Amino acid sequence: TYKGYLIDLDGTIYKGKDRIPAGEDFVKRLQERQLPYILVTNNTTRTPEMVQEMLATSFNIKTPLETIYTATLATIDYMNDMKRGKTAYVIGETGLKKAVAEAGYREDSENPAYVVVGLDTNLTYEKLTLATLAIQKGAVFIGTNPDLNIPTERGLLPGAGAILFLLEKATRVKPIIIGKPEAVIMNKALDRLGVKRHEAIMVGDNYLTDITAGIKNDIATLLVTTGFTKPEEVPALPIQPDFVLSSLAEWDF
Amino acid sequence: TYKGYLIDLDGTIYKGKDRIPAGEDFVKRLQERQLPYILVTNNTTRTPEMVQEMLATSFNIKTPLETIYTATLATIDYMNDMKRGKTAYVIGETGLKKAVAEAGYREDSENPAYVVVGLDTNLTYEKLTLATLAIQKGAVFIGTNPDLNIPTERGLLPGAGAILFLLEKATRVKPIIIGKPEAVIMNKALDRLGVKRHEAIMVGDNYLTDITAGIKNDIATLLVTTGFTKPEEVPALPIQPDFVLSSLAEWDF
Amino acid sequence: TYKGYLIDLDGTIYKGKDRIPAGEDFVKRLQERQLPYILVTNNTTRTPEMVQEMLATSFNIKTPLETIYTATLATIDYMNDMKRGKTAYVIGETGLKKAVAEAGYREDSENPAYVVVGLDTNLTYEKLTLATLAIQKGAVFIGTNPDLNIPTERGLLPGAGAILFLLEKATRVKPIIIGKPEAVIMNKALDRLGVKRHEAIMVGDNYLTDITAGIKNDIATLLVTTGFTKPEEVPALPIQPDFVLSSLAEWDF
Amino acid sequence: TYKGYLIDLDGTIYKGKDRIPAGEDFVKRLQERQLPYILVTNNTTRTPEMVQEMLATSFNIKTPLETIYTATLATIDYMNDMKRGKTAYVIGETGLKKAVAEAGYREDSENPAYVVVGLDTNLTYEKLTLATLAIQKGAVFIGTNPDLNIPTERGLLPGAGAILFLLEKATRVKPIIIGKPEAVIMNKALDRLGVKRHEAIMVGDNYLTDITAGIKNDIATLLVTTGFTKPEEVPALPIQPDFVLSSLAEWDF
Repeated sequence: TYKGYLIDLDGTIYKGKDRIPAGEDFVKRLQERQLPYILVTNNTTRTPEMVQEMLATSFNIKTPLETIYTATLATIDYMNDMKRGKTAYVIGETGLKKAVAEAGYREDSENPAYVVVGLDTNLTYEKLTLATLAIQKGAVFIGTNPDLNIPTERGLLPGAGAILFLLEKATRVKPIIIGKPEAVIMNKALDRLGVKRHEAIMVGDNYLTDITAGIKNDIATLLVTTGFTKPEEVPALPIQPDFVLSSLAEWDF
Repeated sequence: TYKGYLIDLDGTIYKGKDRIPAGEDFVKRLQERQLPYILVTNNTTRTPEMVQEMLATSFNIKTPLETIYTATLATIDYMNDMKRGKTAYVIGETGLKKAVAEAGYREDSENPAYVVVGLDTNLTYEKLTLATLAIQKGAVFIGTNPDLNIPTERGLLPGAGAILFLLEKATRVKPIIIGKPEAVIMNKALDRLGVKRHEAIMVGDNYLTDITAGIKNDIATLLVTTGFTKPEEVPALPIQPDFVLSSLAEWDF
Repeated sequence: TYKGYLIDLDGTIYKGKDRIPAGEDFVKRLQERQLPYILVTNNTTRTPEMVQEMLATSFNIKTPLETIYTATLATIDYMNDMKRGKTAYVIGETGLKKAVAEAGYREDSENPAYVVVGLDTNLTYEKLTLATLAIQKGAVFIGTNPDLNIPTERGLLPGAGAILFLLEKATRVKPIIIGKPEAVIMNKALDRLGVKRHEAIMVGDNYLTDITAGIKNDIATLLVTTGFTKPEEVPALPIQPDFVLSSLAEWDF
Repeated sequence: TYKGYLIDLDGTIYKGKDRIPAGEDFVKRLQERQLPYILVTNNTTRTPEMVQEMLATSFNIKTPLETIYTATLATIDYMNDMKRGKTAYVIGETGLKKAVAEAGYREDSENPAYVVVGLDTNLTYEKLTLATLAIQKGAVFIGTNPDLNIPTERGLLPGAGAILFLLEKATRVKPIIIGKPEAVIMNKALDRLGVKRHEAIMVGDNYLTDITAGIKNDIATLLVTTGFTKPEEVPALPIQPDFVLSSLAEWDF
């Protein structure tokens, strides 16, 4: 019997601008059984509030603010835990840069204690240079998420992970990456879930980001053939998830 | 105030055949304060009993059997957690192969549910072939530890990580690695420690295996300039440990 | 107008134990026009003589011994060119070890000037250890071919490239690799061809080993959908070969 | 007896704004013996003319324009050799973009036949996106040089190779890289040199870019402890160059 649920957002409880009624129902059912759950996303542009509002406004999902855990939150928690200088140079969208500054880390492009990098659609050589120099001086190099690509209406564009690799190559230092499928975001989400590791299960549509997040961190997994990972691709997966479903509606608590 | 201690064995509380009185004293002091602690090692050849006996016989350290957590134990716990077939093909020393079989996984070189690989000083092409074929058929590919080398009286020889890479290249599947600095061994050790993540601290002499284990998994770190990582090398480290000491004797609980 | 032809053996002018009449005819046609050509193979087990005999006995192809250029020959030529000690430690089949010794490099497992590695179906940890130690001491690390796998009647087994990666990881030194698609074998084959680079063309069935060999080394390419690379896979290739044919019979000199 | 000389520019015959009289003399001596030589640089910002003028104006070196071979020239030669569409999307300084357009490849950011990438100190996400999309559609992905860093008065900044890796990760296609130490620039430089491979020798100050260029491509090497690779670092080199000198003045033709 699973006591807690970790759930991916986009691709699982909705897809793009389109919704997935089974997904919305899944959350409602969880709320009805009063089963704890946390929505985990690698998105670093929208704040928890924005995410909460989007869910209620566009997908009939009304969930407490505390159930929304993003890579931005995980990154700040990690920064607070490691406790090094209260300065950071951040590469990313305005939202991420704002969240970090408001969390107490003022922007310092010269000798920051931390260099945090997420997707920045306004990336410039100068920003990369600033980060490279700071990392070389000893700043703690952190990546918000490893995704090599970001799927947009325009196509498969460069993701945070691609930018991170550029910096890794230029500085020779491997960034500590927070988001799925890495350990930190999963550990913290698990912590908020308030359940023991073997009592939780990660629910998602993306094999590489969600299911691997489970397998790699010793957490049970439920893969829904909706979203990214197509149903025909499952037989070829290197490691089968613990459960595979075509719709969350098939899940029985 | 740190409430629990994760501690590396070789290089920290002793070195090679030589001992480190400060290290032995560190454990004794922990025992006196009744502070929980777990000795974590990536070694897969000696059983917990063997390790316990070695400590008492050669280094005046008498510690309960439950305080000794190895990569072998972590690997078996993981195998038990994932719960797939009770079969496995194992590459490693007789000790590792025995522990896995006795844990309930009979050797099956044809269609094992798991393929477990650790250091095997008797590695042969045939064993690699057996593992490769099994992995290709869908077996869950697990590595006991990532170390690229194993330091012996003969010199820096090929470690489990080097063998793992051969297999990764041959099968195109990345192994889930259990030992330090990866998540699973640290999560389980933390679990046995019985303390919250932010209340623990990882103590070691090796920056890459012990300190990185802390940083990567959001656990405080204490680096002792004894062992592997020389004291002159510390200024150049990409991420400074939370604490650096020349001797464990300098530590004040 | 192409003046010289570099041609892959297995998969192009024959496949496995099965033959390809169009392939055999291709060579015969070349001989008739008196167009220079060199057969290039990454195989390190059969000597040029063995290869020559196999061609005549099993595939009606009678070609001069000098038209057969293997990775073994290329490797020895390279060793002779670099001119370092006349000693080498070799990992591979008896044929390769013999060819190197007969080329003037006596086996020295302690301080060889060169460490040469090709596929060895009798690979052992001891041999890997011998190679690792020798490389660490400064021996020039050479790989006969990069192939990650070797297709056998038993299936896709570990190739020379997989063994090479194990050593690369264990020693931290990248091996200089001779065979296709690397530069050395192509440069030397081109040299024996007696034609200028832009006047030659590489003919093969394997995109990764033969066509990439051309593209990477600025040599025209002719891909035959026979062998390894299936015809449906061609549209997805990252770089299209200069020419694509379903049969060599379609080629017009 | 060496009949031809391939020589690195910066770090060898001068360093930064500072000059190296021994270097300048080396070229003059070559000119006196009428020994053929080609100056090879991975720099893609200055045209051959600019390079020629700089040498004469700032370092008393007057050399024919044809003796200056850059990665830009090598890249264009390669593009002309492969002969695919006369369109290309280029990421780099204005100089590189201009040279490619003037070589007959008009800028097409939608469906270019080639996507060429060199260092661009004005890199933007949009340019990376344009390149990523084009590569995905089948454009031939070319990198001017592999250098992970570019040393500037500001420090060790991101080089062309770092940008190339971002793109490789985002598209999953490995770029064919032209500059040192890869094969194409060396083959073409050798061609202009007008000598046989074993009769030439690569002279440089950088082990990774110049000496490796020799070793990897079977060309003799002369390492001058001036520039990048410090003299104390030589004993630890994985492969010793054929010759090591503290000053070019020590060289005897």
